[PDB]
Amino acid sequence: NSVEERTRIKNERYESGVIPYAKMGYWDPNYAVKDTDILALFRVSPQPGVDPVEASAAVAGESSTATWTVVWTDLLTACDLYRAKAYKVESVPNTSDQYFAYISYDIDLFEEGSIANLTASIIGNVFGFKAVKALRLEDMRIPVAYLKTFQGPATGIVVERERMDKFGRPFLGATVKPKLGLSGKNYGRVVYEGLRGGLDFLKDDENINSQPFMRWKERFLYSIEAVNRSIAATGEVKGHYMNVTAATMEEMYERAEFAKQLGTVIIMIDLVIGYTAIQTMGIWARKNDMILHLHRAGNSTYSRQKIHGMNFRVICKWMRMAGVDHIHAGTVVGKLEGDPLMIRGFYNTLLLPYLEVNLPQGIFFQQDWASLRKVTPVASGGIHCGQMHQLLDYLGNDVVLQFGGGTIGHPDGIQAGATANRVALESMVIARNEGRDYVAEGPQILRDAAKTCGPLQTALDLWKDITFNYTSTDTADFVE
Amino acid sequence: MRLTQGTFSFLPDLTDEQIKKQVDYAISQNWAINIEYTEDPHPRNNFWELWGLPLFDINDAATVMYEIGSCRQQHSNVYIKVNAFDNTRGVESCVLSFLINRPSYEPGFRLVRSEDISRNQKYSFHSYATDKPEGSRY
Amino acid sequence: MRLTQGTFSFLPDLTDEQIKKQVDYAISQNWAINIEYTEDPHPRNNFWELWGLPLFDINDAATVMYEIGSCRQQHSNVYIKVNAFDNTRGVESCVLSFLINRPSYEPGFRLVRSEDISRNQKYSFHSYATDKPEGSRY
Amino acid sequence: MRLTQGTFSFLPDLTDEQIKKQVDYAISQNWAINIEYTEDPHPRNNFWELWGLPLFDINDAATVMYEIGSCRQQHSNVYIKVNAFDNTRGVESCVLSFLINRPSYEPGFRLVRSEDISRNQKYSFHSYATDKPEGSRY
Ligand SMILES: O=C(O)[C@@](O)(COP(=O)(O)O)[C@H](O)[C@H](O)COP(=O)(O)O
Ligand SMILES: [Mg+2]
Repeated sequence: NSVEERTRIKNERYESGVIPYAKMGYWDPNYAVKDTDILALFRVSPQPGVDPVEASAAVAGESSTATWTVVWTDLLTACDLYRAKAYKVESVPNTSDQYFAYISYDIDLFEEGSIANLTASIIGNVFGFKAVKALRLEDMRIPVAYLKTFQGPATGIVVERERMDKFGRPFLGATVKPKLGLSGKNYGRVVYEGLRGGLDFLKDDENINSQPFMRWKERFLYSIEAVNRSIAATGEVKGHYMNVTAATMEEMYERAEFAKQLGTVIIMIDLVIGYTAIQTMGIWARKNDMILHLHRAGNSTYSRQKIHGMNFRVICKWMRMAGVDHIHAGTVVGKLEGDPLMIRGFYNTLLLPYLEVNLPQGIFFQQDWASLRKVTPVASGGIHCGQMHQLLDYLGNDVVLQFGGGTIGHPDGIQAGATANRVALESMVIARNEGRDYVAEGPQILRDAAKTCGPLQTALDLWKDITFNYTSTDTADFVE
Repeated sequence: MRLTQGTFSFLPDLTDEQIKKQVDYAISQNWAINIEYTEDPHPRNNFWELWGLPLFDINDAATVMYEIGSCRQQHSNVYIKVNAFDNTRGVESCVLSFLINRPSYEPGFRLVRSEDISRNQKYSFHSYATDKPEGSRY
Repeated sequence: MRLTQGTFSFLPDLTDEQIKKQVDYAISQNWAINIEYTEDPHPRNNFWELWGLPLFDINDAATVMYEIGSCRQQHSNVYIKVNAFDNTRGVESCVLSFLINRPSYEPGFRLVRSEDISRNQKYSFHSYATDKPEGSRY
Repeated sequence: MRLTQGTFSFLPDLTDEQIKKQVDYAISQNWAINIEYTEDPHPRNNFWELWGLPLFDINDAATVMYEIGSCRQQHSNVYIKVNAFDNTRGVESCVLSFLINRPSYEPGFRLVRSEDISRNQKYSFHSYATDKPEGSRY
């Protein structure tokens, strides 16, 4: 017996103990969504015996203000406002115990301009909750008022095309191969041959940073020599993605500043550096007139399986906000996962000023991009010029088509490989622009161009029947 | 050497019929079209000379083809390109640019190098054509 | 000296009827009320000791007056204050705080000075009451 | 106040039998044991005074209990603690430290504050016991 016992809360909601999250304010099917709210769509798979609304309310609670037992300290805050609300819970089509949960979060929950803070709430703890055996974040509605606190792309595709003086076609690129083992001088050789032969860009591989077989400075030095040789040889602006990925921010800055000092138009970074280093680089790139390419290293660890993780379209949104200028977004027909309708959703999320709901493409929220600049999608991995009609159709005009093996694997050399890709691209673009059914006629369009291009003839002969036909793991829940 | 600026410069020089089809494409997208020319082939020569004003709200490809011919009478010895512009918000930029005339001989560029700090060098692209004054280059 | 923290400390010590009227006022605004006490009078002693939990959604002033009385009985020799809190968004803070008990004698503070760079000094407020341990101060 | 340094200070002062069981535990792990004492209770007083050398390779708890009694004859008015040390590579540190004697009255600490830059303050923990010289504190 004491003053503590005497002043205990008798109110049923705020007396001590455990009560369901759906009775704590985190379930409200009548909640009126505000235009400033952050919305999230989760695919929720409850454990046996767990109610779908309760699972959804738990996700809402533990990603906003709740814990597992009632706390009086709620009453020191405007708690009715700060609690997130699951406001719609629906069955996912063609599943037994899987649900779409729409959750609203007030704009005041979040730190302005911080991907780390947004993700700390939305994905921090809720994916490990015992009560849901699986959870996937499918989409988010980032309101205009929160988007305005972010830079968006440092450069964006419009300014990128202006810097490169290249309009009305995809960009071309290539990853240098083998992935690891080349010296700085050999790296420069490959870059020179690829650019001089017709490619707009080449790139360091994601895992090429600084290593015993090649330290970073010589690579950057030889690479800019190769670039400038190729510019003088062709009269085109050219670039090589110098990879500044490193262990610490100080090392990344040292590498980015050196690349800047050499006059590169472009650098790259890997997703594995993480969100805070990426945002830091996005700001640096805006300040230093640099195209910032993001390789999505590690993304498929959480993005591959339909029942659990984070769909890549959400990552597209966060990285566009963070300030990258390119991101890898799929090929459909190459060696990596890529359902065509999912990919269409990714490319639209990166490039459009505004998205309408489009359930077949996995676009669950209307998304105003608040005039943030546009991210150039990058199609890379296991593609070849025999697919050029398919690439132009699935992926469109605003993309970098990267052919690593598809350039350097050419039997007549790296220049020949580059020339094949460049001729194939222009042949397909001109046919599309003339109104031709270039998808139906594509193989013949490529054969016709090959009649006056030995390198293309050889590339078609070598690779034309190479396909990567496998069932997709990441697929839509609705069809047109 | 062949200057490979422009969307179609790895393909042979475009015929008037090919050019008209690209103009038709631009018109079908409601893009503004203009014609520019230069005798400085530098990759960062951003401002080629204007041949009149851009043509906005174009119904007829023949109007563009007429001006192409008229520009060629004065400047077919040098570079001429056709650009298309889209003023839709979020684009507000060129969306197509291709070469329609080239000089008979393009000598290309000397890569100039200067020694700088440690192993760093400074680079410059020197156009051989620009060894002579405007009017005497090609 | 008289410690003049609190909203009404330039007026005489409040009577029980004065205190009750402030409590009624706070109840009329739907403010939460709590009671706190201390024997460190430092102006930056932010966290006076809690007398139980705050009273939330209060109907009855007599209930608050009882806890005021109960705290005064256990801590009659030291400072006691009543705070009112407003959890409306954009406030979410104390909106009224006044003293309801004080020691019969407050010796106050020594101003401590240390020499620093050039003419700058560093300052500290030393409470005479804190010359003795807690429980032996007042 | 009660000084709550040591592993078991939220439990009542340990009996000799409880202490012997902790000593038995230490012996069973082949930990070295020592006894230390102090009359400066500061939380960062890292070096309490040594009562002899640590006892290494101990077979018998009674040897430790003897020295505990002997230390108490000289220092039972102040703090005495028992420590156990593990010299296994990667530990090489204390692995258990508990209080076995306390003064009858511990006045505790004054929290001293000084004004610094903007809103920052500098803090010090002043032991009331240390108001008197060693030998006259407790
Ligand atoms: O390491 C590789 O495999 C690549 O360099 C491609 O080499 P090739 O061009 O020789 O296939 C790219 O990093 C992947 O395309 C990344 O995949 P995604 O674009 O899906 O993130
Ligand atoms: Mg790679």
